[PDB]
Amino acid sequence: SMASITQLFDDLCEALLPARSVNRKRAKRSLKKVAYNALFTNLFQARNKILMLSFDLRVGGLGPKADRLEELVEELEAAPLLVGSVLDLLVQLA
Amino acid sequence: AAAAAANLNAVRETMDVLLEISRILNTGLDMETLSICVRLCEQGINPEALSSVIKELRKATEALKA
Repeated sequence: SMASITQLFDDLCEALLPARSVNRKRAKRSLKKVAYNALFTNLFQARNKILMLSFDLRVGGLGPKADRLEELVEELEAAPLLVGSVLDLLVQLA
Repeated sequence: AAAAAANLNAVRETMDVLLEISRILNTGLDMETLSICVRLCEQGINPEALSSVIKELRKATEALKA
């Protein structure tokens, strides 16, 4: 049903693979190798954050967006369905 | 019944909105990739680790581009 997280990583590598082939194929293999080894190192040795970001756009001058953004994180959790972790990631990649 | 499909609309609409916030926060993720990461997350992938693995491969991508 849901895809093996192998194939998810495969899809993500391909999802940002740059441009048959050989250099393209040896690249993918190394893209995977950076992906897996990076997961593997990091794992061996919430909304607070996202409000503080909306604050910085406000101090960035970006009023309009800081308005929109806190509307969206209020509107997300005003719904009773399957995401603290995605935000965590999004706020991670800010 | 109707809630089986009404689920698919909520996750679509709601996938659209936090995509939009991903765009706001300037994460780099496009729709396709975003979804991948939603899946990974829901399987148990730690968000810290998952961002970190996104970071480093952007890095190598950029660098491998030369």
